[PDB]
Amino acid sequence: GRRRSVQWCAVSQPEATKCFQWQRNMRKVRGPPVSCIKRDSPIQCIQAIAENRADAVTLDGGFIYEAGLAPYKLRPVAAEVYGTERQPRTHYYAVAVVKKGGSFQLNELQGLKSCHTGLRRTAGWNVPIGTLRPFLNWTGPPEPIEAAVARFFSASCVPGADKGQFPNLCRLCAGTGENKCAFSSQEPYFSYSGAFKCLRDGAGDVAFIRESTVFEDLSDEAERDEYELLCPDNTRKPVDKFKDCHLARVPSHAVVARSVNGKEDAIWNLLRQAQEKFGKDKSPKFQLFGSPSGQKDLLFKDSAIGFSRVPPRIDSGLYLGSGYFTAIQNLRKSEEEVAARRARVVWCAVGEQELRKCNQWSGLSEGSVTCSSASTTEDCIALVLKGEADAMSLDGGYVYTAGKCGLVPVLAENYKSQQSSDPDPNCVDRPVEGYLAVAVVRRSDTSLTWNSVKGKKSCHTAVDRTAGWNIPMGLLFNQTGSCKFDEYFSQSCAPGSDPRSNLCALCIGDEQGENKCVPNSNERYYGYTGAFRCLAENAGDVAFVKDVTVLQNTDGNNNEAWAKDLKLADFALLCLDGKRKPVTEARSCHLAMAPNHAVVSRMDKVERLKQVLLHQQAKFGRNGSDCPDKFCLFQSETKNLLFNDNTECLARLHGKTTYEKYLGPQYVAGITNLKKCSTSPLLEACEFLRK
Ligand SMILES: [Cl-]
Ligand SMILES: [Cl-]
Repeated sequence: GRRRSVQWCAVSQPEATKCFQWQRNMRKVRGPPVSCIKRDSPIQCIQAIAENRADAVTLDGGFIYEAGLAPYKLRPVAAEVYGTERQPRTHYYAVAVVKKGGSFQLNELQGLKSCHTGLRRTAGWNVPIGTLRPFLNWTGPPEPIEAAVARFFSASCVPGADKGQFPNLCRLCAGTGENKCAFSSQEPYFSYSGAFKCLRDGAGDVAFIRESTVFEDLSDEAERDEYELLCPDNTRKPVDKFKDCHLARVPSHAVVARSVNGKEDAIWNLLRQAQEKFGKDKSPKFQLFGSPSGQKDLLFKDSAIGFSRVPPRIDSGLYLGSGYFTAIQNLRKSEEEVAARRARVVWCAVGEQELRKCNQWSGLSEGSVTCSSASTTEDCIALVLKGEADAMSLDGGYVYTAGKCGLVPVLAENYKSQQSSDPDPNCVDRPVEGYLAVAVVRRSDTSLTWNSVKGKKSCHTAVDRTAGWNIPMGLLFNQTGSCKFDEYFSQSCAPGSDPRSNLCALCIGDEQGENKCVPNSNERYYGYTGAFRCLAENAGDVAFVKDVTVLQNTDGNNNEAWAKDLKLADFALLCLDGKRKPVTEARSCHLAMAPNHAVVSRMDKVERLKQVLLHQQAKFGRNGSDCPDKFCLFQSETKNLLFNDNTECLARLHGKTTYEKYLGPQYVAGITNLKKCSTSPLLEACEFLRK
């Protein structure tokens, strides 16, 4: 192959015909060319694109899933946009609606009565029943789900269900005579309005519908407070909290392409152009969105009004979201895979050394903890979003991002009250107090102060971390108002930065010079320890770390040759008033306070993760029965792997159960403004998915 044209795949003769029109008109107006191939089915178009016989095709959620699998590995590159300009819909939410009053939760549905939009529909069946799979007592695909579902609810309306085999599923349906349980408007409990009316009517205890149906069928904003949602965390909430309380986010159909040499640029150019010429109400000569009489949704849905470009970080799993993703997954898995995956905790390790420690923990954990790994923190967060991993300990900076992505904090790393402090048997309930971010210098140059730090050489733990980045660059940002972070300092090591930039100039990679500036421990200047090393080995002039870092690495507290001979007295802190103080005085000479690192997860895993963690820490923590004679969760000899080495225990949050509450408005205000200057791939991905 290797042409200039985008080759589109059609799944029908009618579609093929519209494609040829398209091609005709693009050549007419001198826009990017589009060519056409035809197949008999969506999966045939997915094969063709994988095999380079085509480039693009529009798919729904179910086919986006299949397309992401091997041996296809396609990804969404552009989404359909619905609604109107200034009211565009890029998705909706599968929510569970019950009446105001009850106290039963998502986990206590067994025996109740249910209203569904219809058999094998997304919101009404695929998502709810995939979510409830673990409770469902279902052998596996060998036997039909309907049988188990019928054995779970006492009665349901599920339009289209086989009233012969599964009469229970049809009991509450309102159709007359043989139209009872019909997959059609002749059954009043059909589709979104139907199943909701089925709830309103007292027929059912729960309706599995989409968020918009409530405000659309409900005329007054007082009718709606008689209804709430069931959340995956097993709470209830009002109907307008769907953004935070939903079974699934159902995304718009998307154009998919291959992840390797997808021609994504050509495809987007095409769609952008086509949309501007033949988009909605742009030309009587040809209509991108619109089908001839008798036809519907050829190539694109007739209700589309344009396209949104999918951020590059986003693959099929991320596009669909953990709720949707895992529900589809659950419907294909055995009861064994599903019970096992449910009970196990998948930690995400960042880099090879963390994975090694994790795998050690795993081995001792009595099956309750397993490992996955990625090469960056953001890559781990995406694994958790996809349900391929469950948990990890994050810097406050990453807690923010994880939070925008819909993750929640679970427990916090508790540090000792002061550097000088006795053991506290009630650590687990001792409220976190944060730690001090400091700027550390060598003592030699007495002329260096906070006021002369700009234009010098800097050592940072990593981009987007709190003490290493957000705090110092935030401070600098106030004073100068510039978003030119790569110009604050002449040269830096700031892992996670562009390897070309000045920001990576001082980083040294691993022993072979590989992995320069990668934000994991392969980079020897990474993290608290690495940033301090960058200063001690004289690469940088200032290190942005925490106050305990210098302690942990001087006066023989670190074994490594570079650190063994370092004395406390050879380092100073830069105070914001231009003074210099000894490191023992950080309390009165720090940049700012920083929030404790926290363990984050998905809502669905929170309770299980708590239980496993408190157990594991009872065994391997500082008061550990198996620590140190077997294994210590909170030790890595000045390496801070998985957790910070100065963690006393993992402690409860005392209601501070969202990232906003845990970090505080102040902190969140500050990062928010920071992010104006620039953002990360995952941050952009997650704002897209919540747009
Ligand atoms: Cl639906
Ligand atoms: Cl940091």
